[PDB]
Parts: sequence; C-alpha cells; structure tokens
Amino acid sequence: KLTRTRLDRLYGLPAADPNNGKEYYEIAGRFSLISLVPSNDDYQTPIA
Amino acid sequence: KLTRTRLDRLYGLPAADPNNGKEYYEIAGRFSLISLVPSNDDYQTPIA
Repeated sequence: KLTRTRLDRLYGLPAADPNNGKEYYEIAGRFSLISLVPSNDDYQTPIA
Repeated sequence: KLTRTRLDRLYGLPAADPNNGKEYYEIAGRFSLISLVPSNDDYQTPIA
C-alpha cells in the first residue's frame, strides 16, 4: 500500500527496500554436476 | 461570592485560574463528517 495515494492492493514485491533489514535470503538444495575434464589415458592419473 | 472586597458577586469565569488542581476539562461527544474524498478508489486497478 501507498499511503495518502490513490493506489492500493498492489501485487508483486516492489523495489524500494526489499531486504527488510534481514542480512540474507537463504536457499538450500542439492546440486548435480557431471563435469568432464581432459583426463589422460592413464586411469591412475586424476585431473583435478 | 467575593469577601473583603467592595466589588463582589463576580459572575462567570475570571481570567486567573481554572486549574485548581483539576486534572483536565473533559468534554466527550462524537463527530459526523461527510467528506468529498478521492483516495478511496478501489477501481482503477491493473490486471494481474
């Protein structure tokens, strides 16, 4: 809501002060990565 | 009444002191206001 303004019941998080003073907005979850590096023909040699 | 004076029986509030240790002067009641107001338009709202 905007006070003393002909505007109310807006939807969507606005762009004035979204951080609420809270320091961070945490998101958790898994993360998969099947990346592939130029490993040599020698199986005993890991490229890291 | 006014004693020890030649101008006595003064009627009405003088200009000196209505405090007299009285907490306040309470006059309750009500208002009734019919006002022309532009800020209560719940109408011109965008979609979504």
